[PDB]
Amino acid sequence: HFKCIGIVGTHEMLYRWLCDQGYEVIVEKVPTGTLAEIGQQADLAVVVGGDGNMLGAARTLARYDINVIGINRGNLGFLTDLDPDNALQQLSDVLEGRYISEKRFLLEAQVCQQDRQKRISTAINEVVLHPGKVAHMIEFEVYIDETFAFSQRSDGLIISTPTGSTAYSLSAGGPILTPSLDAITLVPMFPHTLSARPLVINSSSTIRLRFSHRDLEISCDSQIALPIQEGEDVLIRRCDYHLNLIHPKDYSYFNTLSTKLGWSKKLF
Amino acid sequence: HFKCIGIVGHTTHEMLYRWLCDQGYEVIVEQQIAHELQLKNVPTGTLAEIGQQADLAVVVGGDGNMLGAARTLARYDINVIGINRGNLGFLTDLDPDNALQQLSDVLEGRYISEKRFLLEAQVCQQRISTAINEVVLHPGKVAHMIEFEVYIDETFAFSQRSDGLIISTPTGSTAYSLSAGGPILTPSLDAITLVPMFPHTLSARPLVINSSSTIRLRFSHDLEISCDSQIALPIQEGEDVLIRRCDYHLNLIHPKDYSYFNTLSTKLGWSKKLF
Repeated sequence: HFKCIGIVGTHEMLYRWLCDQGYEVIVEKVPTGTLAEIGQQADLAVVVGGDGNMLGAARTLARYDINVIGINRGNLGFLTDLDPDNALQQLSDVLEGRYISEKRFLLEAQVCQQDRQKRISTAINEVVLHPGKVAHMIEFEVYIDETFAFSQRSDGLIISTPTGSTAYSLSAGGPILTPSLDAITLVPMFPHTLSARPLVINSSSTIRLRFSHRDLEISCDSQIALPIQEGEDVLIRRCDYHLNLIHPKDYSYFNTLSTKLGWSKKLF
Repeated sequence: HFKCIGIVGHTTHEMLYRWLCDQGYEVIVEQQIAHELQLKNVPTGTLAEIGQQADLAVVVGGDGNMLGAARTLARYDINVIGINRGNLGFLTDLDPDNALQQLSDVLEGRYISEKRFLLEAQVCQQRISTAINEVVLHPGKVAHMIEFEVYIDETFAFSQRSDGLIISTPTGSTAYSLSAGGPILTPSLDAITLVPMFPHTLSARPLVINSSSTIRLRFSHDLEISCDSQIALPIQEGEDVLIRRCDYHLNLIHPKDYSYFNTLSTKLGWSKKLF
């Protein structure tokens, strides 16, 4: 069972039913808090508003010992299970201890000058290396676990988690990775080498990107881009914390995947 | 220190045998290849006997020969090293023009150990094969469409109309799967990939799952399963196919200077250092 529930992001209805059930509730006219304070104080965070603000919530809430469940606003998401009409019924089951866990790992991207960290961001979806101004070709060397792997001339590079594999990565031709796979995918953006193909590596591996000495940036989950100045390199690795995501007992990842991508669900 | 060395895989064979014997090793040669090379006064054993008793098997003749050997050798506590046909392989590390020098280093204990998992296919009536690269579901008639349901860890996932389905290990991901548009998986990853073969659904994409997951294929009441380079095996009406990771792994050993990414980039023509 859970003690303290946070509501983050029906919004009026949720608070009232939870109070009536005996739970301490903290919300973003009444205990209130910042997202990080809710992460700190609550055992369960209910996020309102589909995959969109769940993404923003996720990066902070991943830092805490807190379970996270999302209530979408009508249509299926990968991170948001509850439909508003069935919300209370399912949330009731979850509160009784009846739920599925789906830990989602995150990426940490550092811009480094030798050993000095200059900039840092995190991503639940992807990190994208790209030029300052788009469609212009760039060159980079990829090192995996500090060993030279290959170089590339391209529009850039997408490094995606399993969570991110159905997002931008998928639109760039990447493979789908099941949500808890211990893997990271590197997906080139329009490579000059026609034999280039997405590469899937162990999520325990580190990726170092190096650049010519003579305007590059990285974007993490489409947050504001981090500049990469001359002589700097990028280090990407798995974060040492994950998003504790939970789902109702009738959750089926493959049902969600097939439904969102328009795959056949026909039986003979 | 290895004591008993098997030579497996169907002129390089003879050089190896003579050299290893000169070095004082107990050498045994796979029975079929000894007879095929028409060898004289050379001791032989079955591939299984070699797998269960030798410390090391040296596989001659490139990646193709390694596939056949590996399905038996994987079952056992034996180290396995391969000699390529000249050009690099993904499974065979040794250059036949420098095999004696390279193997010498390995025999002195300079090597890195790596485990490769295999797939097991079961044809279920509520028959088995294994594969180190891939299991391919397809019809008897090439370029004919088939329909099938896919379950992953027994949960219904999707149906497909296509020419078939490739289920590949990380080892197989550079093989048939790659030609079919699949991703490259680093050889040690605990993952398998499902790659559709010309699916009618244009949003179908390669899917990568945990190697601890099972896959079940269900059909309408001429379907076949092909594992690596083995003959196609018929699926009778009413039968489902179940695919899972084998309980045993190939104990591959590599020269100390082995670099997966160097082999990958060389074989696929990817660019090397720039700066």
